[PDB]
Amino acid sequence: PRYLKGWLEDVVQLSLRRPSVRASRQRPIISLNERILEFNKRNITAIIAEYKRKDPSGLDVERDPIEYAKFMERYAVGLFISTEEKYFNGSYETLRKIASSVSIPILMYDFIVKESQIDDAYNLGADTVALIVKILTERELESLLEYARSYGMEPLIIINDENDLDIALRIGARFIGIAARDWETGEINKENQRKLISMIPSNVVKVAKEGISERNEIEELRKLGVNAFLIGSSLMRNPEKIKELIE
Ligand SMILES: *C[C@H](O)[C@@H](O)c1ccc2cc(OC)ccc2c1
Repeated sequence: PRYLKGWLEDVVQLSLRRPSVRASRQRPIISLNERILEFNKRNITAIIAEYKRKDPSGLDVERDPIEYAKFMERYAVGLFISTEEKYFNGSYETLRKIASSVSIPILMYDFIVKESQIDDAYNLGADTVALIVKILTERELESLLEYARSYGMEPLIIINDENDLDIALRIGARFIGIAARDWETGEINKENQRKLISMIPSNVVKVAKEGISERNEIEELRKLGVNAFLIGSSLMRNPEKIKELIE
């Protein structure tokens, strides 16, 4: 990984020590980026819901994961599941359980710095993974992209700033998430998010990551070329809000 500081340095260390999974998945990959493009063709709003119990903002929420996943299977284009333990209160066990219970694409959200974490995602039943430009070098990103693709997964490349964008465009990413929150402070900057979105070619599948609470924001972003919308913890509190967001 890169030279990091603070909580990012910490999670990367936790990721390096985490045991591998030695298990076999029980359904083939279902492509999230392709399902988004299908939704776009059909003029259906494509929302990725998050199952996320904690994050560094101080979020703390509990609920039945299967109840949530089964509800979201009826409305969301896919599910993001946080598996990082210390800051997100996630677990591989929860990923494994949810993946076995629903038939929509599942993105595993963690801090991937080693190939075995991609094996883990695959073996636990995830359909794809996020890769975070801020924790990886250019060379690592290219390596991990290629490795994920060898399993049939197209990772979501997450960017926060223009430096990350420049790298994302060099590495041959096909599916990019543009984050609203600054990694270090948590501050939301929508002017920055929109500028980065405007700089990505239209053939990349673009996901606006967080900063969204209203259908009108989705409509504005869709007009600017965003393909799908990754909503934050507001759905962990009020799942039925998703119905209002999809029209
Ligand atoms: C996708 C990512 O985990 C995002 O949900 C997120 C939530 C909260 C948060 C807080 C920060 O500082 C307080 C920094 C980043 C951050 C990201």
